[PDB]
Amino acid sequence: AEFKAGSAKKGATLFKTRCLQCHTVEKGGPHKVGPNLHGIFGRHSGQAEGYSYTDANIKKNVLWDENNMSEYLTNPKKYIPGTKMAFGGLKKEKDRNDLITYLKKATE
Ligand code: HEC
Repeated sequence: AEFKAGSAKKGATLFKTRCLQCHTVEKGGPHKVGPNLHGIFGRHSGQAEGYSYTDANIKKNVLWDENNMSEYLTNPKKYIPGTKMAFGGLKKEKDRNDLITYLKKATE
């Protein structure tokens, strides 16, 4: 199914274990391997200030919402062929819902 609100509490733990190694969520957080995700929802892909993306990520030009984020996070490389995000995906729909619920709030 499409996105449905889950548990931000569980999503934060998922973020810590699966994402935090490469990403920050806070405005002005440290620079990492992946782009700062502050403000990601409602922004097009490839637009974080001062980050060097693949051409693939820029050219996809997806306007990130909670539904296409769930599709992307299922399998990043299938959604954006050639992306340099070294992440196979979140297989479980419940995990995607929980993570995205946390991410939507934490990146405000
Ligand atoms: C490093 C080992 C990473 C892990 C673990 C995760 N991400 Fe990532 N992400 C990473 C890179 C290097 C990039 C840039 C990709 C490119 O081709 O240029 C990304 C990109 C994203 C994006 C897109 C951001 C945009 O502005 O378009 C998102 C939304 C994203 N990453 C989210 C994300 C989440 C939620 C993770 C855990 C589940 C995660 N990433 C892991 C590097 C790495």
